[PDB]
Amino acid sequence: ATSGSCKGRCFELQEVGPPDCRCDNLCKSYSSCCHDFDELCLKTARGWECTKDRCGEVRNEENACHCSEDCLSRGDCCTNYQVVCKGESHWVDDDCEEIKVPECPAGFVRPPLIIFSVDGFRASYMKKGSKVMPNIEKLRSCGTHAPYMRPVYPTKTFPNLYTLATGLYPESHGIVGNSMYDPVFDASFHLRGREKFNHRWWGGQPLWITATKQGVRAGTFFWSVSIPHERRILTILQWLSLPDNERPSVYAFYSEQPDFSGHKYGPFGPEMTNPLREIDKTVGQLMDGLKQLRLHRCVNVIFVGDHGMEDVTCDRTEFLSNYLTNVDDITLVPGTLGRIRAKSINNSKYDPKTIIAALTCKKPDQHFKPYMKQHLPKRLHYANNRRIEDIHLLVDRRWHVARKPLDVYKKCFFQGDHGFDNKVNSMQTVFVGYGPTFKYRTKVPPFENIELYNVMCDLLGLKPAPNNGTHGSLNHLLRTNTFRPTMPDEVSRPNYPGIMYLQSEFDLGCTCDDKVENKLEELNKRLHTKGSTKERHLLYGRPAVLYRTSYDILYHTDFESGYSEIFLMPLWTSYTISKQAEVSSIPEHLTNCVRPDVRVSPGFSQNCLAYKNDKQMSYGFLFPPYLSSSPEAKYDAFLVTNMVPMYPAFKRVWAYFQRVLVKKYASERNGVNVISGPIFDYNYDGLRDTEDEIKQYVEGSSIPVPTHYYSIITSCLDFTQPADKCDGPLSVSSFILPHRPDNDESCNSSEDESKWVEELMKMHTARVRDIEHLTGLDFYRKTSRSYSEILTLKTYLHTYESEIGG
Ligand SMILES: *[C@@H]1O[C@H](CO)[C@@H](O[C@@H]2O[C@H](CO)[C@@H](O[C@@H]3O[C@H](CO[C@H]4O[C@H](CO[C@H]5O[C@H](CO)[C@@H](O)[C@H](O)[C@@H]5O)[C@@H](O)[C@H](O[C@H]5O[C@H](CO)[C@@H](O)[C@H](O)[C@@H]5O[C@H]5O[C@H](CO)[C@@H](O)[C@H](O)[C@@H]5O)[C@@H]4O)[C@@H](O)[C@H](O[C@H]4O[C@H](CO)[C@@H](O)[C@H](O)[C@@H]4O[C@H]4O[C@H](CO)[C@@H](O)[C@H](O)[C@@H]4O)[C@@H]3O)[C@H](O)[C@H]2NC(C)=O)[C@H](O)[C@H]1NC(C)=O
Ligand SMILES: CC(=O)N1CC2(CCN(C(=O)OCc3cc(Cl)cc(Cl)c3)CC2)C1
Ligand SMILES: [Ca+2]
Ligand SMILES: [Cl-]
Ligand SMILES: [Cl-]
Ligand SMILES: [Cl-]
Ligand SMILES: [Zn+2]
Repeated sequence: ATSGSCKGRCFELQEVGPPDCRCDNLCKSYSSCCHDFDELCLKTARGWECTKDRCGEVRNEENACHCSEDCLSRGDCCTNYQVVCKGESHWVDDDCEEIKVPECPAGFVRPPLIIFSVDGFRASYMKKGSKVMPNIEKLRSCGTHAPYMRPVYPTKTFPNLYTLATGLYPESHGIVGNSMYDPVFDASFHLRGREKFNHRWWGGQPLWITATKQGVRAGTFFWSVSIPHERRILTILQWLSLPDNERPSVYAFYSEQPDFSGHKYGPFGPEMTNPLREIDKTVGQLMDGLKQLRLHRCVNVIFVGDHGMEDVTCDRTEFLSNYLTNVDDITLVPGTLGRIRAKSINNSKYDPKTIIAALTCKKPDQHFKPYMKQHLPKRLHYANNRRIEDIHLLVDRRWHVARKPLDVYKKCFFQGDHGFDNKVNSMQTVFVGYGPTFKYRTKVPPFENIELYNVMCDLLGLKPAPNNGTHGSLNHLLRTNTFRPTMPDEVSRPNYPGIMYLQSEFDLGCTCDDKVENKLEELNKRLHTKGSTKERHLLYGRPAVLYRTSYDILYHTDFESGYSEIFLMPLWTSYTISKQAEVSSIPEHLTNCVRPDVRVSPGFSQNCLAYKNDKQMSYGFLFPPYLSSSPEAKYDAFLVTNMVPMYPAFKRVWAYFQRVLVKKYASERNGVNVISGPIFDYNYDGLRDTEDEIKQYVEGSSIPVPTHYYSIITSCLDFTQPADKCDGPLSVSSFILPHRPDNDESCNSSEDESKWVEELMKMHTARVRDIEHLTGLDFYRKTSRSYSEILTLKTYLHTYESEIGG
């Protein structure tokens, strides 16, 4: 029953309970508004601006906004009221002055936060549309800004807004796409439709709930599509005139532009100039209204986008029908990404192995690449949810995938889309912060949108719920912090074992041709097994082990590890390759050489027989023999304690990285420090496995098989100084390579490794923070750098895209 009234209740903040008619900014979407909502709460009379002739008018209540004398007192002047009627200047026309301290009216307990979020606002608009966006450009240059901000995958609207709100990856918050099916529910979820209003889709704790539970009041985040933008601004400004005990501290505004147009005209279509002018106009309204209320040096404002927009046309559609004969057995979630499942789970027929193989490298020009989800690059964090179908298609920028052509012509009207991989430049979006708490005229490096929840909590005095941000990593945006991060404590201390075992105690089936054996180089190799060159091979301290386990630090002339007695292989192996260092080969008599380590018992060692009896599984080394400093030191690289299991297919990638690329990187960057190691993520949750989760061992052994291998490659940002003597900031790139028994992912893998290997490594680029989650290690513990800067460094991603931003 919707028979009450909205008289003096327009946009009430406390949504009331059915049946009783609602007057809040969501009632439209629940068809439950009172009959007089429109009349009272959605006035349009006389438009949204004052003219010289409306000035000092007699308050007429039918007007959408007022230019009457009493209007400041009522809190419902038009945004431009002071300008037109009281000879004031527009906010944009004022010079910008640093806001060193909040300048808040009596009663404001804390600077309010306003989040101005724009759909489809591609990063490069900040430069390319600069001439038509004066307000936005003032915010950007007077406040703090990034050249761009990286969205989450998929680069769709709901996954990204709800990531902004929660600090979580879509796999965790549960909104994993524009549309989705959940099997435990048995239900679907669509942009259109009323199913999406049910609470059970929505995980984590969004900002407005974090605020509420901690005593801070929030304006709504969700606005109804049919409430125009100018009313939404006026509503925020009304709310800001409420009394202290009722007034919210955090507000959001959403724009459907420029996404809406961009889908029609493409990102840079001529029709795109006017949407950008409109957004800007709206921003101007807000800032003018803030200045009327004397809040313009009090409020923190965040101008943030959800995703970008790419050029995409109907004729750049790949059809599953041209790859499969069995197209009726499947369902496709289509578009800029693909997700395939069985059409009927009635069937023990449908087979995912065959589907994938039918979509792998089938046409030279193929504009997509199929994946089981757990083999997606780990940086996408797109797998740990039952709503993510096992089969995924990653689509080339600028293309679509559809099931069949009737699907595209009976179920070209579009020149723009989005949803691609979140490293793609076109998909990048924007960030500006302006206000007392933000820095002044400061550029910051690009960052990921998962990090903002933490900062908005900080801006508000809130303790963040657990999230996927690294709290501290964005402290450099803020003039005044309020959160001071500290390093997690080491949980397991290492053992420093000495020589305890005689070769004859080892029965590992391991042999080496090494018995061609001086007071000079016997003091020498004692210093190298104690830790003399550890100052050049371990540059930033030993990683801390953040869980309970048993492990040994092993020192060597050329490298230091790392060594786990539970997993029987290193957790980490560290080494430095200076610009001048030279590559050698594995001499022939040493090809099959594996040596027992006399610091480590037989029972905590790998054995060579298990590899002999395992026909799928070979082995490799974490510190490469190829980069030995001397023929004598090269014997160190063959220790059984440096060995790890590697599929032959994977050894081709790994040897190329070790033999060619490490040296190339040391050339380009003037020395690199490398840390490499294994990763175990059998349950694809992005988190280090306990031993009882490992699904594969080297046959007949307790030697677990890694899902991935990582490397972190550090040098000096100022590359005129060498890696092992760097005075200031560091530069890093990292990867997490999937440990696969075939190279089906690389369509040119039958060519020389120089044509396909490095391309794979780039696809599987990672943040040091990703590796931390996956290993339970903590890196960069002893540097000269501030911890904040190090957290920034740990969140960096090297993307391999060309010149990007705004
Ligand atoms: C990114 O960030 C996130 C957030 O930090 C990280 O995700 C977190 O990671 C934790 C470890 O994986 C995980 O802990 C689990 O949680 C189980 C219960 O979790 C429920 O409660 C959560 C809390 O909500 C409350 O929060 C505040 C306090 O913070 C309260 O005041 C409020 O009242 C809140 O209600 C809740 O968020 C969580 O939500 C998920 O599940 C819902 C499903 O209905 C979804 O709606 C929602 O979207 C979430 O979905 C994600 O997470 C689930 C897993 O939780 C996952 O399946 C989905 O794919 C999706 O991705 C829950 O409702 C708890 O029971 C777990 O404990 C088991 O294991 C431990 C091992 O030591 C044992 O001690 C324990 O016995 C137990 O085992 C038992 O169960 C086993 C298997 O089930 C069984 O074999 C065994 O025999 C036992 O019976 C464990 O602690 C967090 O829940 C998770 N949080 C979120 C928000 O996802 C994430 O890892 C980060 N990512 C990276 C890459 O770093
Ligand atoms: C169903 C549909 O087509 N649409 C819902 C839609 C997006 C969500 N809307 C919003 O006001 O959102 C503001 C907002 C900001 C931020 Cl930072 C985070 C969230 Cl979760 C929401 C309402 C309009 C577009
Ligand atoms: Ca795991
Ligand atoms: Cl989707
Ligand atoms: Cl191969
Ligand atoms: Cl363990
Ligand atoms: Zn869109």
